[PDB]
Amino acid sequence: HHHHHHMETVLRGASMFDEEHAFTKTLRKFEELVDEKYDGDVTFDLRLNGELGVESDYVTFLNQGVAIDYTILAPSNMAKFAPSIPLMDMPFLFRDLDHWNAVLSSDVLAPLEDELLEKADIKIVGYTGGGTRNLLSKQPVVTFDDLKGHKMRVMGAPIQAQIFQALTAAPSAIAYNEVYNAIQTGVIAGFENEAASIQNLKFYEVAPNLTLTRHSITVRPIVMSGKTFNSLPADLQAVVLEAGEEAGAYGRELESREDGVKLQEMVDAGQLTVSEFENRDKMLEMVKPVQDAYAAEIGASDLLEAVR
Ligand SMILES: O=C(O)[C@H]1O[C@H](O)[C@@H](O)[C@@H](O)[C@@H]1O
Repeated sequence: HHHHHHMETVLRGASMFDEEHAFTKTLRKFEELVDEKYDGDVTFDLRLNGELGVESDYVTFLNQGVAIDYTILAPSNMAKFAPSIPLMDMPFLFRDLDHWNAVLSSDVLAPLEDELLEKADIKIVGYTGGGTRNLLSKQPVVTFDDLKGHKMRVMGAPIQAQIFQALTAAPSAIAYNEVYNAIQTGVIAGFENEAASIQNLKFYEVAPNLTLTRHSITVRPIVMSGKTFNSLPADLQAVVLEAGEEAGAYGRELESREDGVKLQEMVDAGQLTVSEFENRDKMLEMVKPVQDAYAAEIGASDLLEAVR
């Protein structure tokens, strides 16, 4: 029971997935690298399989500085604590992987890291992600006629609902751990997610029809509570930032390389049917007003123009 005051220091992590998912692997890499790098003693306790809840729970735990010390979070699950951060990977922000990589290779997102630390007391220590989010539905959704009134779950950040509303869908901010039942029960017709998570949590079992809208390439900060990070000795702080940066690089190389491979695994196994969306690129014009308005409201117009 007896730990070092800021014998050993124990850092508690959370993941929604098992050991086979890129986020869990990224967190294990983080732990490995801190151990390699730190001339000192630290113990990591990673609680997997959503034992400690979902991201919407984790973010409040980190803001409070209790329960868990580190995890990975989607920007669009952080909006209640930092209204600007969902800009980081909002729908249709990135053109392709090359664009996404150019961003993560800079420090252009810095203003958003700063807001998260200031407003939410959550420290970004690296960036993983690299999955491509597509529509996943009970029945095929392949035209704008199909999309009109399409009931779908979105993450809670306002920008998510605003985007899909502009595409004429009917979004619903339903908890991630309630999606499978909500589809199975017909409350909604589908949701949207990347390959790795669809496969790992078996969402194809209730929603076997995937539409290649390719509307998000994920940016997934590796995060530590500000309360924990700021308490750590100065040398361990610096190690955590180095390990986080390297773990993020590892995780996003991993997920981005495996995304298409996993779509193919699910097709080959008869689990998914994959279809293109007719006139998909019309989507880009339709969502531009919503993107611009959001950026303007949070005073991030210049940040968005740079990214584009
Ligand atoms: O849609 C979601 O809530 C989740 O989807 C996927 O599991 C991941 O991108 C995760 O970071 C998100 O929180």
